[PDB]
Amino acid sequence: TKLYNTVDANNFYAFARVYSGQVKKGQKVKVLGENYSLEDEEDMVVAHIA
Amino acid sequence: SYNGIGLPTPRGSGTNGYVMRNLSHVKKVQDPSISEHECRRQIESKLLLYREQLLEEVSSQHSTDAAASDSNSKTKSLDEADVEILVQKYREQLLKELQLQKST
Amino acid sequence: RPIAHMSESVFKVAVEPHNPSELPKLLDGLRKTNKSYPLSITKVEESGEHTIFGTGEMYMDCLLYDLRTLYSEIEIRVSDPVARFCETAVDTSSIKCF
Amino acid sequence: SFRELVEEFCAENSLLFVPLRRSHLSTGSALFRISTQASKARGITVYLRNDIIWKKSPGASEDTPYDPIGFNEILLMFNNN
Amino acid sequence: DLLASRSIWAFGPDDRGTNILRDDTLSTDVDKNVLNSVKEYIKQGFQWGTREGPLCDETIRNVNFRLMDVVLAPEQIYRGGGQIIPTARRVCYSSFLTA
Repeated sequence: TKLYNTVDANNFYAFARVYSGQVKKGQKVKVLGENYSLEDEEDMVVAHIA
Repeated sequence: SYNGIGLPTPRGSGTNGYVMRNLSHVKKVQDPSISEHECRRQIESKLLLYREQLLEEVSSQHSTDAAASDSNSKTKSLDEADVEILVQKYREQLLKELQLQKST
Repeated sequence: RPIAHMSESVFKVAVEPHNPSELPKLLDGLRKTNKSYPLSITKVEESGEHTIFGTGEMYMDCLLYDLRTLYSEIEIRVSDPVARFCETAVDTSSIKCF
Repeated sequence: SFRELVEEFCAENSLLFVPLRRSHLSTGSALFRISTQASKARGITVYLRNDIIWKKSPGASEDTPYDPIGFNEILLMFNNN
Repeated sequence: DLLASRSIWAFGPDDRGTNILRDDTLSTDVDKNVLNSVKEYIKQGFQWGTREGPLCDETIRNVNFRLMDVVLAPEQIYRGGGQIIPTARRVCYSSFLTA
């Protein structure tokens, strides 16, 4: 729900609440946008977790 | 230097700045009645659905009466005779609209 | 579900770079700003100028401070603030429209 | 304008012009989705800039650039399936 | 009233919007399947029209677009959603301006 500035304004930290499962660094996750649905599947973006 | 009035610095001019206020500034129906007719026919349709609800209530009363007779499910009172009395009400409202047009 | 905020933006300010040679950094700056402020609504008009929507004047002040200093260290020309309008109808349609 | 041009062109070819309520992260333009029919697995995502329709390869990241597409390319890819 | 209360199609623009898409097609319409076919993409046209106002490029508030009459004779082949959305947007604009 939030993005936070690093000490230098270069990258953002995503503030997330893990509702289920487990997460490890380097994991492959799929990011869903605000209007991702069965109609709009193009809001998906594959990303790693640094 | 204040509200767009004044010079940036008094140095360089023969003055001291000191801007003053001017002290003399002058501060000074609907044409296509077809819409109403369509609304009238639509409220007639709302009354039609209301009487269909009343007919459904009468059908429930008939089902209860038939169940009581059996003692001595859900059924329908009138499948199609309601359409004839509906056409009668259509004639009635057409007479109403004719009378209203004559009155105007 | 997307967040249901407690207020709308209804406070518009138009910005542009001081010199158009540094237009791309402002665009990246606006992107970063849009990331960091949830009710900020960065929009681009037909004229090419960029508008920003914020909750109030303090909101826009902090937003423009971050835009100038934090994200895109350039200098920008900020227009006077203006409200966000809406249109409505007060009387029934005069004629049928097809 | 060109927007009405593409609108009536999609109207002629019996397609569906759906506005995706999104804006491009880099250019800020509105994104649109054109579907051939109720079959939604095949759908073209396109944005409009300087009177040329811009397309993205399926499965590509956002930072990847947008390649051009034409009316005849759209019809060729929509008539063979 | 009853039929008007049952005829609420959608809110525009999007959910939580302050516009109501209503339809008063006089009933007596055999083409109910046709009407329900064209409704699913007249909804999108109504949302598009009420999101981007004709008076200025802005949202519309506190207005119901009660549909009056729709006429379409041929079969479903000629009913293209993209062919009819601009018509819905334009008629919404024109009705709003006349109001």
